[PDB]
Amino acid sequence: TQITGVVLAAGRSNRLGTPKQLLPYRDTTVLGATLDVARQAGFDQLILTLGGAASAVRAAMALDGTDVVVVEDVERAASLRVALARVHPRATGIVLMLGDQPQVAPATLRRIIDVGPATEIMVCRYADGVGHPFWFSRTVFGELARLHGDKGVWKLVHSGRHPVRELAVDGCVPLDVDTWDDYRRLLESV
Repeated sequence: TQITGVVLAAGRSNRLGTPKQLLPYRDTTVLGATLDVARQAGFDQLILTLGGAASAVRAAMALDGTDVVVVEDVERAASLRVALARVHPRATGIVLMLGDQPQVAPATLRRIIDVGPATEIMVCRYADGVGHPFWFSRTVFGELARLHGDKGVWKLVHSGRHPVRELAVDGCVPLDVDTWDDYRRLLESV
């Protein structure tokens, strides 16, 4: 097998004032808990993208086993384009995860890994809409590499130009963690 996961962790933390990647969560950090889950899922390769907090994250975390990709501020796309350059040629696609969503269950990752490769694009259907993890087939890599500005991944998984398949998952769309109120809500869970 060659199963490749990408975890994007390049978001800026202007609203927080400290890297969201490094916020405490359980006994680890927000990003750490996401990487712990992903490592449980049985990926053969894991690619992590980092942004302006790369220095801070690199100096604070053990990133052994991860292919780490560092990008410079594009103002929000370039993280993914450069992550793809690291993908193993024998991978038939990527599972895409966000670094600030540590609440995704490993069993949801094993499901998308199992059935995802028979789709061009797969998203998860939660009770309250569409969310990560996504699957993208290698046939969409070129398109992913051409994303820019507002024409990003989110808009792509909503396009009728590709056959986007859905995986039904119990629960709610993972909490994105950009504000302090988002973090508080995350800590108030489980």
